[PDB]
Amino acid sequence: MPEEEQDSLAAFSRIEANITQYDPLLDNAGKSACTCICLKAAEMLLEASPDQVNAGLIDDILVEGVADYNRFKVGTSVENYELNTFELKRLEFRDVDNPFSAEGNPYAGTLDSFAKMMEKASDSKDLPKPVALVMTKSNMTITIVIRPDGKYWLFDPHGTNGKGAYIESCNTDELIKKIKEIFPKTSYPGMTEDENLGFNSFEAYAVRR
Amino acid sequence: MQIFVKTLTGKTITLEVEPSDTIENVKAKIQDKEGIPPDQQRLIFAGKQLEDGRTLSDYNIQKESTLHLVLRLRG
Repeated sequence: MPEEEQDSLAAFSRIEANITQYDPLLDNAGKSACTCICLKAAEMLLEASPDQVNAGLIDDILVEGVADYNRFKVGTSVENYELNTFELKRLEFRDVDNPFSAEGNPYAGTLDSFAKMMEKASDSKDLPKPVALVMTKSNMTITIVIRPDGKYWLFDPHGTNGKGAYIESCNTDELIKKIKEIFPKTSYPGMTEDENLGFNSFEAYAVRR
Repeated sequence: MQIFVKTLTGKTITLEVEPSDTIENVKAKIQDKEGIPPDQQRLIFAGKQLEDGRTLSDYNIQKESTLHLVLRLRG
């Protein structure tokens, strides 16, 4: 019955996990669990309909993603994760006419080139839809699902203020705005290029089911 | 001889090198100037990511060439 359904992306623009108990792990940039969970999110969201994306589904991303994180710790890759574990396949995606790119490397850019990247990614000439981008800086990973209509689901395992995890439905302008808030331009006097690159560039991997 | 390294975030560094220098030697010189661990440096020249065991010469990198540096981001 409709009155018994959880709120979902079929009727709202932002859906939040209920589970917070993993947040010390997800928020720890000294670990790669945030990336594992972004890969689980791509796995699960690529073939979801909006009405399926409720708090319970995000909870499942966290629970199942932490299990695969643990399984990896005991004993084709993205940041050392085997994509087969997530039933994902990697697609070649880079800024070809750009001197920082090389065949087989992820798409490298800065905030100033994020919109251009999305323009290429959202072009079914370049990547089929749905397709997901797993996007990293030195201290955070997100997943951007490119949906059939060409709009986006942004999955953020950090959550607002580090608490929980959320998915937002975005058009292009909204996505750019959100990425500027999650990947903000960062500076302080004396900052070396190790931190300039770590905070102010990104790499993005394209994955599909 | 001098070569240049341009980082993705917009800085141009000058290095003093010899053609016999290995890519790993070059990465150590970059670490000396900007603190970047060599294992996280992607050095790009003519669209190839350079391998640590080869030399500048093996890649026909000559004086006043510019290499392009991307940080392998860990997430």
